[PDB]
Parts: sequence; structure tokens; C-alpha cells
Amino acid sequence: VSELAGHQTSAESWGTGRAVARIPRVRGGGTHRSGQGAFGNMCRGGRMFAPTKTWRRWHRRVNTTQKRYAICSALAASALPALVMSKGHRIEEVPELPLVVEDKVEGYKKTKEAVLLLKKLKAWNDIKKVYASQRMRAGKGKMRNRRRIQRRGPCIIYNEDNGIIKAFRNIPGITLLNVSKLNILKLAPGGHVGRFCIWTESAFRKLDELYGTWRKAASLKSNYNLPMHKMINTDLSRILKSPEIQRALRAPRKKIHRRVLKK
Amino acid sequence: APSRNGMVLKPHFHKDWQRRVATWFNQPARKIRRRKARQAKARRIAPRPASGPIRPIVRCPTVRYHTKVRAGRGFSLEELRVAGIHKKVARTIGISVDPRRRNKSTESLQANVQRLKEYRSKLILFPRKPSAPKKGDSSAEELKLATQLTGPVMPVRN
Amino acid sequence: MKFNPFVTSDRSKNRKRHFNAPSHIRRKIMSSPLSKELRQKYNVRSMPIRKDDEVQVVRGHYKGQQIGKVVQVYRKKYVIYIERVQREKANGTTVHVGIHPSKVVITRLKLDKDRKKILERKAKSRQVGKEKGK
RNA sequence: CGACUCUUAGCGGUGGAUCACUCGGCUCGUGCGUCGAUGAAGAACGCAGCUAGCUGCGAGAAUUAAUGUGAAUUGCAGGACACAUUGAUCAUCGACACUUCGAACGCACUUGCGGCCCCGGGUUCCUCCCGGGGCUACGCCUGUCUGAGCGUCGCU
RNA sequence: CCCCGCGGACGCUACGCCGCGACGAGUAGGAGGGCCGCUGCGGUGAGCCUUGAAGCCUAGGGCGCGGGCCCGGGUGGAGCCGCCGCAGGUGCAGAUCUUGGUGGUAGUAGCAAAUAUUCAAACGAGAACUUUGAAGGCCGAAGUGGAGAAGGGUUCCAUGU
RNA sequence: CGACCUGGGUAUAGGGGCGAAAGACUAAUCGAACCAUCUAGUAGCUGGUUCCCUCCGAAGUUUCCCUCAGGAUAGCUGGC
RNA sequence: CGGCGACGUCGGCUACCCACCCGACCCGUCUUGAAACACGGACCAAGGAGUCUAACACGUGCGCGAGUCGGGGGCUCGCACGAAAGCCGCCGUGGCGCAAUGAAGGUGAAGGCCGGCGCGCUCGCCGGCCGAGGUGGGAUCCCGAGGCCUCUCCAGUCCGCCGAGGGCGCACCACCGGCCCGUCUCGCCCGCCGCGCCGGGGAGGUGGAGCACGAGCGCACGUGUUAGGACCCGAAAGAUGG
RNA sequence: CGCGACCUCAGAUCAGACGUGGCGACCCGCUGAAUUUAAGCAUAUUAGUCAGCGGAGGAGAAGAAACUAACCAGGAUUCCCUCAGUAACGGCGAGUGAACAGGGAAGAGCCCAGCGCCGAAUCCCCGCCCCGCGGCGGGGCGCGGGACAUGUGGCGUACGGAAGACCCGCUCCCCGGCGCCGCUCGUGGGGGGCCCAAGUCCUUCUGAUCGAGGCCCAGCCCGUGGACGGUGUGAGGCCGGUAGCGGCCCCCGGCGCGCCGGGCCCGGGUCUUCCCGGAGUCGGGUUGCUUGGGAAUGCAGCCCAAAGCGGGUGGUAAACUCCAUCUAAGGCUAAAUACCGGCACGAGACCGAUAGUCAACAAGUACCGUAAGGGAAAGUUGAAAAGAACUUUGAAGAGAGAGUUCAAGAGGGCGUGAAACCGUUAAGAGGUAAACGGGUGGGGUCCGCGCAGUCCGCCCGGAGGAUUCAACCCGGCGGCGGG
Ligand SMILES: [Mg+2]
Ligand SMILES: [Mg+2]
Ligand SMILES: [Mg+2]
Ligand SMILES: [Mg+2]
Ligand SMILES: [Mg+2]
Ligand SMILES: [Mg+2]
Ligand SMILES: [Mg+2]
Ligand SMILES: [Mg+2]
Ligand SMILES: [Mg+2]
Ligand SMILES: [Mg+2]
Ligand SMILES: [Mg+2]
Ligand SMILES: [Mg+2]
Ligand SMILES: [Mg+2]
Ligand SMILES: [Mg+2]
Ligand SMILES: [Mg+2]
Ligand SMILES: [Mg+2]
Ligand SMILES: [Mg+2]
Ligand SMILES: [Mg+2]
Ligand SMILES: [Mg+2]
Ligand SMILES: [Mg+2]
Ligand SMILES: [Mg+2]
Ligand SMILES: [Mg+2]
Ligand SMILES: [Mg+2]
Ligand SMILES: [Mg+2]
Ligand SMILES: [Mg+2]
Ligand SMILES: [Mg+2]
Ligand SMILES: [Mg+2]
Ligand SMILES: [Mg+2]
Ligand SMILES: [Mg+2]
Ligand SMILES: [Mg+2]
Ligand SMILES: [Mg+2]
Ligand SMILES: [Mg+2]
Ligand SMILES: [Mg+2]
Ligand SMILES: [Mg+2]
Ligand SMILES: [Mg+2]
Ligand SMILES: [Mg+2]
Ligand SMILES: [Mg+2]
Ligand SMILES: [Mg+2]
Ligand SMILES: [Mg+2]
Ligand SMILES: [Mg+2]
Ligand SMILES: [Mg+2]
Ligand SMILES: [Mg+2]
Ligand SMILES: [Mg+2]
Ligand SMILES: [Mg+2]
Ligand SMILES: [Mg+2]
Ligand SMILES: [Mg+2]
Ligand SMILES: [Mg+2]
Ligand SMILES: [Mg+2]
Ligand SMILES: [Mg+2]
Ligand SMILES: [Mg+2]
Ligand SMILES: [Mg+2]
Ligand SMILES: [Mg+2]
Ligand SMILES: [Mg+2]
Ligand SMILES: [Mg+2]
Ligand SMILES: [Mg+2]
Ligand SMILES: [Mg+2]
Ligand SMILES: [Mg+2]
Ligand SMILES: [Mg+2]
Ligand SMILES: [Mg+2]
Ligand SMILES: [Mg+2]
Ligand SMILES: [Mg+2]
Repeated sequence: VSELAGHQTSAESWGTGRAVARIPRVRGGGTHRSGQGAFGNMCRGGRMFAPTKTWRRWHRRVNTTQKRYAICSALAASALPALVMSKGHRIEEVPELPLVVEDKVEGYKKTKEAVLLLKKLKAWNDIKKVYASQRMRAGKGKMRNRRRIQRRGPCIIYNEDNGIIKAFRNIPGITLLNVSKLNILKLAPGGHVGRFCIWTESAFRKLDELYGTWRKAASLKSNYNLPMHKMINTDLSRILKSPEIQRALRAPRKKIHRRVLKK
Repeated sequence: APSRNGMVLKPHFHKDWQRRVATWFNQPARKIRRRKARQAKARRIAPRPASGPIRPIVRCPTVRYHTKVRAGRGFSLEELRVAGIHKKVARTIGISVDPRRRNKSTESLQANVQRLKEYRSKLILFPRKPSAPKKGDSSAEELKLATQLTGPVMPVRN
Repeated sequence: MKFNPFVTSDRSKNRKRHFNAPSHIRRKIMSSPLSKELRQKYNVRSMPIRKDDEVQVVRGHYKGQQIGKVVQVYRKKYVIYIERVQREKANGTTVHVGIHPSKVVITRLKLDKDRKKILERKAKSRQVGKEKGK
């Protein structure tokens, strides 16, 4: 807020022997404003309580290792059909979830052939969902230039831009993303992993250089290896039903002993 | 009033600091402006190094850093003298000069003068008149082999 | 979408510019699509409206194939008045109904020196664009 | 039986809350970063066919010219305008013009009063009046002219 | 070694479900949960809506211990919300609180300083207050008279409402 | 009929003016005017301090303080 | 098991009015004590008060870990989003931590067992090993006599469970020692290019926010304290210029 | 006993210029508090801050060491990170508090006086002629005047310089014009102007549609354009715009080339001989302010007042002694940097009319005070005025009909229209002021598809229907197991 708000007034308190509250009142006379309250958060025209100020520390710095960790987790999550379908990305007739196409799509120039590519990859229902979800935002965002809202479509990832950005970018929901400059704000849209992604082949090959394997370290980063698991075998049901566990247990106590009436 | 254990603190906020607060919201815009000016200057001086003139090899002053070597302000007058360069021509050919620096050790003196000879051997000199070259350099040497250099000229390595 | 950093997309700014637009660009704002036959005869799609050309209303209460000549281009109200597109008021007399020019199609153009030149420039630019596209 | 009063509902008043709308702000960022004696900022007074304010403008007065655009402006009237023997409107604005105070400048102002130099009229060119035009502030630089000094001298 | 029968209920959002025992006051104060509520952002609902959004009204039906919520009816005419996270100028009975509006008081106090009015008529829809005339009275020349200064700035003067 | 009343023109300005003297007067303000700012001055003092349920749950006592309407400290409390 | 069921009745009360019985003083606030002859409150609508920043402390969540952190700069079509995001690594400068102690000059954290020698003189030269000592508890883990089985035994075969006792002992606790720095008391040796007003070393008390095989760094959230207008409103006053 | 020269002064409406005042967010030079904190208060702190005065520019100030250091040395200034809440200061209390080094951003250096040398080589003004006008320039001429030896210009400045010899290298500058480019370079450089894709396709809702369905062919059409706004709802295709190393026109600017014209003048190395510096200034004493600077960091007043192998600094006052460092008392200089005022723009997890600027509106307006100054309230008919014709009572206000509109139960302070309060109608009640909790009862308004009350799995029987079951054959697909 303006630091001058509520204070461009020479108001001073009336005192205490005049049967009115001790809030400062504007001096002068001959107008509605004279004698009215001022300088208070409770007074009409006075400044707010604790005027918000520009030095509020809007920005947060996140550890680089944590940021790369989040990127790795989002990349892993996009490869699970349960998670991507949980985001509602209409991946039903997609031939294979880590969808990779040849580099010929990097040379696309026209939205016509981009759309035809999507249709042959059976991803067009995602764009159809975006189209059916376009609507008007609820609330003051309409006044604040965020008038229209929509859903997120699939994310196209490219290695070299040879006009593919221009070929796309008129498809609602499509986010074009360079493989060496990946963004968590686009991979996990609202803080929830599992966004549908379409990879160019060169971008798919570059992933072992960008983030490395576990046998090797990442080469295109100065020092980064993939994070280690704290639990290799996560199949809890299979583990519990393994014979090694089953031999060490005691028998289940599956008889319910309720309260017995005292006759 | 203090309450239980805790550091005795002396905040320096008794002096109306609110009127003088430096906010850094124009930091990325400042970075972009600096980058654009860098690109414009490098574009202006096409074959010359973008970073600037060659700086000398210099040892750090105090006992904390004297094991380390950084770049200096300019080559000394004695270094120029024994390198055979006129002190009014070195700056035009792109050598920083620091007249107010005197040498105290022949080891550092030799390091700097060998650096100067190496730079002179690495230099490509366009003729003043493009049609008529007097003593500058060869046509095959400068027709394509002269290109802009990024980063420091012959960087200082510990 | 829009990429020019010097072109605003603010709703309030755009509305301010629209309602405070000077007359010479209010004319450009009050532009109407040509009929199919005119869009074929001339390689142009729309055309700013004029005093004495004949249109037909395509939306609202007065739709119809009737060809009515404009009699007024009320630029302050952003409307035009058409010959038989009128309405009778209570006292007996009649007035015209304001109609936004975007809700009509021009069927005949009031040709003079200037309109032909405007058509020429628009058709030339369209040819340039399509020949670049091919 | 009513009157009065209380409670609840329907409706009608008073009131302008709520909700929606927003040519307004606030905050940040960018690019320039430009007043004035060749008369600034500010003020005053005036200017529209019908106009008090707001806006615009300066006696050429809600504007002249020029250039771009190309049929209006509009609340009513009136009136041009073959739109090419050249053009309504709007915009741009480089030509022209820009009343009185105001650093404010002949003197002074809560009033008014001069002086010099040309031109025109009564005069019938000589000097009185009337009108028009141009000067008439302070400090300061360089030069010019006029000078002052029992200042220091030289000739006589 | 099952089988004339090929069959055999529910479950376990494991942050879930189920069982048993004991206990329940509470200011100042502390903590937990909130599928309590408000506003805006990132996702999400192939969400809702001009065959009717928000809002408001209701002797309509209900749910929850409660915060509150859902639905019906009416008005209204253009936007609104659920779920997962995010961020707050986020919850009012008080503050002789601020702003705005409204009551009782109350058709009450009051329209009581300087003697005073009355008759007829005119206009006019309308006369105790206008106008004309006739009476009766006051200021009584240090005036309730005639003019000015300062101040006011058109109040001056006709005509019309 | 006078140390008389009074208009107008001037002069004196705030810790100053002016006072036949009452701390009177200085634009309804005077034991120090008014205006704007420093200023959201400070307050151990007065008043207020906004949704629900669940659980736990006090102290007005020690010691020190220009300390006695307040603090620190121990004690009492809750949470992890 | 019975009765009753459509223009008349059946059931419904949160919700509307009325009646009756019992109970029932007006809320907020200061207070030992408020219904108070204590103060604020005529009514209604809207606004209205622990906020942000900085610095600590502790708890918790996350990443990496004797390291950690790019926050400033730079590099990447400059800019819809992007003022974002990504990268640097001979940009780790630097900050914090990995060392403490004394005013300072300065100094600066390894012991234990087994041997031959001097005098195993409360000790100097080594060797061999091991590598922070010892006591008492100490979750957990390990060994374990002895048992628990079938239609039965004369004879061992595979594994399960219970188990008196025994052992290794995590973290942590209490103590005893040991090492580092300061400072006292005592006493004797050693070194040598500078034989010195030189330097080094030991024993016994005692001071230290120490060592004794690291736990930190960064980010986030919560609570508490303080600086700031600082939960909101409030002086009598002071100063500057008019 | 006049006339000249010089000096020092004066006048002029003399010829030609310049200053003034404004803005003041940022900057520079001064002057300068108190509130406040210290739980009091006087040093301290607030604070060299507010207020006051002066002076600028697009940046200003600073700035090329009388420096930092003590190193194996660095090297103008300014800004960022860090040093560092540290050294230090402080009723050593509250509190205050830098600098060096290191890493970055940017990087650029220089000119006088003096010492000298060069026949004052120097400069201004006035005339005449020519080429240019664009910020008045050049060329030539003047026994034209003036400034100036009390010192103009050239060389030359601490980084040494100059003058002679010996040797070596001729190596090529600037300014203003003519024409032409690549034209300028993240894709013209800038400014201005005019243009550039595709549904108003079929059926339907509506007052209006921008809504809802549909458009076979891989899918109505464009998409380098699905930002935004307007249009009678909610529009990629109706319109303006949007994208585009899209088009065209005009104007403006620096870059190279060939020509022309003008100015323009020798550089380096070695040896010899010379020559070298800023004074009421430094420094000291004292005083007062200031600083982190503490036996005194800086500034200033006053008194004293220098030196030349000197002077200053070397963070504890002094003497002696060595070493290190720089060269004060003259001046210029871009970039990195700042910007709550101005012009023109873009954006937002901000506010949505008691909010957000005081000001969404004829707002610094109305109005108040003599004045300095104080300073409001105040948005919304409707898509379209289609703004209620006409009849009728009243004098009119105002009614009653009628009419417009989807709506006047939108009718000119006209979106919706809450509460408090009031009028009317209906129901109920009333002598312990109202109101409240618990428990019922009566009435009333609504709710229940209330009004003959269920259902559904197997079995029994009746009356009927049937792309008909099982078992096999063919084919497809799964699930499990196989050394
Ligand atoms: Mg406000
Ligand atoms: Mg809402
Ligand atoms: Mg650089
Ligand atoms: Mg009502
Ligand atoms: Mg004109
Ligand atoms: Mg006078
Ligand atoms: Mg004489
Ligand atoms: Mg109990
Ligand atoms: Mg309880
Ligand atoms: Mg609030
Ligand atoms: Mg309230
Ligand atoms: Mg409220
Ligand atoms: Mg309360
Ligand atoms: Mg009465
Ligand atoms: Mg009376
Ligand atoms: Mg009488
Ligand atoms: Mg009388
Ligand atoms: Mg009179
Ligand atoms: Mg009159
Ligand atoms: Mg007295
Ligand atoms: Mg008075
Ligand atoms: Mg306060
Ligand atoms: Mg106050
Ligand atoms: Mg004491
Ligand atoms: Mg009390
Ligand atoms: Mg109590
Ligand atoms: Mg009491
Ligand atoms: Mg009470
Ligand atoms: Mg009592
Ligand atoms: Mg009392
Ligand atoms: Mg009280
Ligand atoms: Mg009261
Ligand atoms: Mg009240
Ligand atoms: Mg970034
Ligand atoms: Mg380091
Ligand atoms: Mg530190
Ligand atoms: Mg132990
Ligand atoms: Mg110990
Ligand atoms: Mg604490
Ligand atoms: Mg003159
Ligand atoms: Mg105090
Ligand atoms: Mg106090
Ligand atoms: Mg005090
Ligand atoms: Mg003080
Ligand atoms: Mg000031
Ligand atoms: Mg000035
Ligand atoms: Mg400067
Ligand atoms: Mg300077
Ligand atoms: Mg200070
Ligand atoms: Mg000279
Ligand atoms: Mg120098
Ligand atoms: Mg629209
Ligand atoms: Mg649209
Ligand atoms: Mg179009
Ligand atoms: Mg374009
Ligand atoms: Mg409102
Ligand atoms: Mg307002
Ligand atoms: Mg009336
Ligand atoms: Mg309606
Ligand atoms: Mg209304
Ligand atoms: Mg009623």
C-alpha cells in the first residue's frame, strides 16, 4: 500500500472533556471531513493496521540438490500410468506411456501437421479435454487480467528447436520444454506429479547425460548422481507374502472377544 | 526484558531505517541490462577480445593470500621496457599498463615479460589501411583467423 | 498468443483506449464484413463503414435479406442508422435504431477515388501474404 | 365488540447493506531523462450561434497554417464540403501567432504617472494635442567613446 | 487323492477397521483436530449456469455436539463452486470505537422582548398575513424619517413561476 | 471638559509583544497564540481485542531492583 | 395378535403463535468479591485490532553430510508465461562447522599390553602388536544345560518353541583415570651453526565455554524474546519553520 | 603651465553576450534539533537525522595516491558480496561501529604552473571578398583596432624531460563534402503512416445471441495467428487487433569504399650535457564540532609558522636509529551507481467505491479560516430512449386508465435492494415490564405420490412363449506352469 495512505491529514485528538472518543479528529470546519476520525485502522479513511510493505521476502531459495531431486521425482512419476491417469490426462490408447517420437517432429513448422501428429499418437483427447475445460475464472481474477482459465495439456520436450515451438504453441495446454532446461513448475503443474509428457528421441537419449545413471554420474552437471532409495523392493504385499516372513510369524488372533454380560 | 537463556542481541534499528531500505526487485533487470551492454560492446569491437586487455600475472599482497596469484591492473614499465614495447603503443595494441607498479623480484618480472612475449606472439594485427598493409600481418593470417575471444586473455592459472 | 512487449493486453487499458479512441480510428473500429459476392469480386474481407452504402442486418431484432442504405454513421455512439431499420415511438413519429456495424454485411460499396485505393492496398497486401505463405 | 400493546407471516414504505460490474488507484519494472530574459512555473482576465463548470485556446482566441487520413461533427439549428480546377472530420504538429501580472524589466501599484526616437491626423512641420510603432530594470564580461586624479612620470 | 453339487456373505480410504477397561468441572494459559467459514493463486472436477450464476427473503424439508451446511419455494439477471496444495489486509457486541441510517422521547418542548389591530373591495382555485380605500394606533426630528463611509456585490429595477 | 469617547492610517510578534499590573490582552484560544512538520512522539496507566469442539491446567509465594499499579528470578502450568 | 385408513383424517417438529408447571437478575470489564446505587452499551448495517522485516534460541520436516551453501556475478532465442526455470566448479571468494586456551607474546588435544637393560630408580633407547582406557548399570544381539512333539518303544536321524545360567555390550547415565591451553609448587635432565638473560621436556594441585573417532550446513514450519509505529486507540509535553 | 604616456578609477538607453526565477525524486555544500532510548536524567542516543538555506546534471559527487601494506607485495575512482556486528568507541551502560586484503561489475587515462628553448610563434574584435549556413564554420586580404613581455602559443609534468651526436625505421593523421553499397545486424538502427487467415455454414434457446447440438471424409476452416477488447450472453474464425528474419510509403542517424578540398608533420634505441616543481601552505599549540579512530580521525577559528638527501604516512604520546612507501598545499576525465519529481510505456497470487491515492464523478472541487492552512461527500435505468403518445379528476404537485420493453414489482440519484424503523392485512394473546431454559398441551402453515402398504433370492404348482441348455467342432483372446 502507499506509505502515505491514511496520513495526509493534520488530525489531532480532541481531548477528553468533550464526551467523544479520543481518536484523532481532523481539524478545521465547514465540511463533512472536519471532526471525523483519522489515523486509525478502525477509522474510515485511516490507514490499515500494519500497512503491508514491499520488503516482504517474496522469494525463497531452494537447495539445488533438492530441486534436482524434485525434477528426478517428477520425471519418474510421469512414467507410471496410474499417476498420469490420476492427473486425468486421458492416456487410454497411448501405445506406451514414456512416449518417444522421432526427431522429425523437431522440424515441424505448421500447427496442422502438429495436430495430425497428436491425432496419430492418440493424444488428441487430452487437447479435447482442455478445450472442454476452457471457461471463465471465478472471482476478481477477471478484473486482474486472469480472466480465462483452462486445464493443462501434455508437455512436449525437445532437444533442438527447429521450429517445433512455432508449430505447436497454438494448441491450448501444450507446454514446450527444452530438455536441458527442465522446469518443475511445468512438470508438476499444481504441486502434484504425473503430467503426461511426449519426448523427442534426442531429448530421451540426453537424460542419461543430464541426470546420469547410478553406475555413472551425470556428465552435463558438474557434480550430481541420482538419489538413492531407502527401500529397494517396495512391493509390500509380495514381501509380506514371502515365505521367509511367513515362517517367523505367530498365528493370527482372529476371534473377537466382546464384553461378556455379568449374569 | 530478557526471558531465560538466550543471546544478548544489539539490533541496529534505532535510527529510522525504514526510509533507507534497498530493495532488489530490479536485480534481474539490472542483470539483463549489463548483459545487453556487454553484447553491444563486444559487437562494437569485433575482432578485439570482448573481455578487455591482457592483465599481468600478480601475486596477492598479504600473508593470507600470498601463495595465490591473480590478475593485476597492468603491465609495469620495466616489463614493457624489457619486452620491447613502447608504453604509448601497448595500450593501443591492447595491453593494460600500470605505471605506478614497481617490480621487486626478478622471478615475477620474468613471469610477466614471458607473458608479454606470449601475447605478442598470439596477436593478430590488422593493417591500418586495409588495401595497403605496411608491417602488420599476413592476409592469410587475418582473412579468417582473427575472431573475437571470450573470457580473460591468456587466463591466470594457479 | 501476443508477444509484443509494447502492446498491452490489459482489459481496462484496452477498454479505455476503445472508448476514448479518436474519430479517425473510430472509423477503423466501425468496420463491417463484405458480402460473399463482394469478398469474391475484391480479394478483401472487411471494410470500414461509410455514409451511403447498402447493408443488411444479420443479428438482433432486424435480421433479414432486405438491402437498406446507411443514412448516418453515429461514431460517438459507435452505431449506424439504416433506411428502413427504424422504430416508431409513442407520439406517432419514428426514429432509427442504433446498430453496431459489425452486425451488418456490406452488399454495395459507395465507390469514389478513396475507396478503390483502400481496396487496392488491402487486396495487394492479401496477395503478398498468401504468396509468402505458398 | 373494539382501541392499545406484544409476537409471526404476506405486502407496501424508509434506508442503501450485500452481490456482480470498473475509462480508478497502489506496487514493481523499463526507456528517455527536456524549463526560463528569444520571457518559465504559477496566476488573472477573456474566447463557442445557442456554453455555467471540466477541458481546449489567447483578440487569428473550444483555435490559423502545413502533413497524414479520408465523409463527417452531432444536444438542436445553420452551413459549406463535384471528395480531382483538391477535401468534412480526426490525428500528427516542424510554419505562423501567443492578452495582463508574474525572475518581470521605464517608475509604482488595493492607485496611476513619465522620458527619448520615428510614423500618421488635427496642425498645414513647427511644435501643442490625438493615434500607432520601438526603446527606457539590476549585476557582470570583452571592446568603444567620454572623462577624474597636488597617483607615477616625460616634453615644455 | 474332495467333488451327484466347481460353490461359499461383509471386509482392510492400514492416515483404515475392530475389541476391551477406565475416565469426562474449569478462569488466566498452553496444545490438538476441524469434510467450520471468507478472499485470491497453482492443479484438478469431459464441474455448474440465460431451460437462469452471485446476492437477498422464507410459517419449506433436513444434517451436524458445534463452527456451519445441503436441498425446496420466491426475487434477481451473469457469473459461481466442490476436491488437493499455496498465500492472507481471513471471522466482531462491546473499545465515552469510525462512517452511514434509523427510533423512543414526540405531534412533546416550543413558534410569549420592544402597546394593535378592524371593515369593505380587487386579483386569485385558494386571503388573518398580497393590493386599494376607510378607520384606530405606534416611531415622535438624539425617529421605526432623509442621505453617506467601511463592508456586501447585483441584493437595484421591471416581467413571469 | 477630560488621565474624556471614537473612526481611519501606522508601529510593536510568541518565550516575543503590550500591560494605570488582573498573569490581564495578543482574531470566541493565553501561567506562553495559531498553523504545518518531526509524529503513528512516550506511557510500568485506562479501554477494547473477532469461529467451534477436545485435552491438560494455575498464581497472587522466595530472592534482587530509586522496587511498592512494574520487572528479572525460583516456584506453580502446558507442549514436545 | 387387533383396530383404522382419502376431500376427512394419519404422522412431523427442528420451525409459527398461545397456555401451563418448575427454573430463571444484564451483558462486557477491572476485581478477593458485580445483578449491583461501579464503568461502556438506544437500535441496525459496513469497517475494526499480535502484522511484516531483522536477529537469535529450541522443537519439527526435507536434502547433502566432514562437509554444506551461489544468496553476489556470469553463461544460456531477452522479455506471454519467464522478473521464472537451468547451468557454472580454475566462479567455493566467502560464511558456518571440522580446535581450544590465555590479557598477550604464544601454545595447541593417543594411549594400552607383552619384553629384554640401566637401579623396570615410580624411569630413559627401542622392539612387537593393537588403537582413545577402566568400573557398574545398560535396550538389543549371541551361546546355552535342561525340557515341549506324533499309535508306543529298544536307536539316531532334519529343522521350531520355552529356557536356568553365561557372553559381547549401542545410546546414555554416575564415577575413576588419560591428553590440550592458562596459572601456581617441586625438582632433574635434554638439544645446539647462533651457549644464550636460548630452547625443549617431568611430577603435583588448580582455572577453561576443551580432547577423548566428528554433526554440521542449507531450506522450510512452529513457539518464545527483543529492535523497530510493533496488538489497536489515547496524553500533559519538546523541537523546527511559518 | 599647457600638451602626451602609463596607472588607478567613473559614467554611458554605448557594440555584442551572460546571470537571475521554476522543479528539486536522485546529487553536492552548509546549518541543524527535539520527541524517543537509557525503565529517572545531564555525557551518550535519536543524528550529522527532520525542519532551514544555497547550487547543479541526466546522472551528481569522486577519481588517477603526499595510497594500502609489511607480503613471495599490491596499485585511480565508483558500485555489489565478504571482512563484520568485527577492530574500536561508549555514565565501557543503553547503545554505536568502520577499514585492509579476497571475489566480482566496469575499466582510460591525462593537462597546467614552474625549470628551460623558440625574433609573441599567441588570442579577441572590426571591415572587404569567396565557399558554406545550421548550432555560425572555413579560406584569403586589411601600415584596421585591441589583448599581451606584470608573459599568449608550441615542446614539455614526475610514467622523468629536454638539447646534441651515432644508429634504425618512412612506416600515414584528422576534419568537411560527392555517389554507391553491406545498408545498421537476434534478424530495418530509430520515428511516423496504411494494410495483411479462417463459419456469422445447418438445426435449435433467447429480448438479443457470443449459448447447445452437427459438419462423412480423420475428421467445418485458419493456426508462426486459441493474447485482449468491442459487438444486444459466454466469440480463434463479426470487427479492431494478435503471429510473422510479413508488405508498402515518408522522414531521420552513425558506420566503409573510390574521388575532392582543407588542416596536418619525424618516430624509435644507445651515449654525453643540462633541468626539475604548487607557502599564512605543511607542521606545531589551543579551542569547538565531528569520527569507530582511542595522549586527540577529520573539519574549522585563533597564535606560532617552515624545509629541501626535504616533506607526509607507517592506528600509543617522546628521543635516538635504520627501513618501507608516496610526492601535499593547481586542474580535467567515460563505465559500472542513484532516482517516491517529469515524459512515454509494460506488468501484478494487490484494492474493488466506508476499499484503493484526499480525489473512478465539473477534486485540491465545494466549503471553512483574515491568513499560514484545513478539505469532503459524490459510480451503476435500459440492448436500444423505445424516456411513457392519447383519454380522464385536480390549479398544480400528484393520480387512474392506456402505451414501450423480456422486465417500469428497470420510470431520470432509475442494477439487486438486507437490517434497524414504520404503515396495512391475517392469526394468536395480554392485570405481576418484556424476553429466556427444561417439559408438555392446544391451534395454525406446510411436508409425506400417507390413505389399503413393501420388497426380493431359492423352491412348489398352474397357464404360456422362445435369436434355447448341456456335451462336442471351428476360430479369437486371456490366465497359470514347463529342465
Ligand atoms: Mg485509504
Ligand atoms: Mg463472490
Ligand atoms: Mg570485467
Ligand atoms: Mg421492506
Ligand atoms: Mg487546419
Ligand atoms: Mg495611492
Ligand atoms: Mg599628477
Ligand atoms: Mg465423571
Ligand atoms: Mg474438560
Ligand atoms: Mg483485518
Ligand atoms: Mg457491529
Ligand atoms: Mg464486519
Ligand atoms: Mg468481545
Ligand atoms: Mg407546547
Ligand atoms: Mg405562542
Ligand atoms: Mg396617536
Ligand atoms: Mg406617539
Ligand atoms: Mg435609514
Ligand atoms: Mg428588487
Ligand atoms: Mg496571583
Ligand atoms: Mg481571546
Ligand atoms: Mg501505536
Ligand atoms: Mg499521539
Ligand atoms: Mg539501586
Ligand atoms: Mg488496575
Ligand atoms: Mg482475578
Ligand atoms: Mg474494590
Ligand atoms: Mg459483571
Ligand atoms: Mg449498591
Ligand atoms: Mg457513578
Ligand atoms: Mg472498567
Ligand atoms: Mg451510557
Ligand atoms: Mg457506542
Ligand atoms: Mg534464474
Ligand atoms: Mg577458502
Ligand atoms: Mg560471522
Ligand atoms: Mg565406561
Ligand atoms: Mg576428564
Ligand atoms: Mg527463549
Ligand atoms: Mg548597449
Ligand atoms: Mg528516558
Ligand atoms: Mg519509561
Ligand atoms: Mg521523563
Ligand atoms: Mg544528548
Ligand atoms: Mg531537509
Ligand atoms: Mg536556483
Ligand atoms: Mg562528474
Ligand atoms: Mg572532479
Ligand atoms: Mg553516530
Ligand atoms: Mg607559458
Ligand atoms: Mg601524479
Ligand atoms: Mg465479449
Ligand atoms: Mg472474442
Ligand atoms: Mg479479421
Ligand atoms: Mg505484426
Ligand atoms: Mg457498495
Ligand atoms: Mg474513497
Ligand atoms: Mg405544492
Ligand atoms: Mg426482470
Ligand atoms: Mg435500487
Ligand atoms: Mg409487518
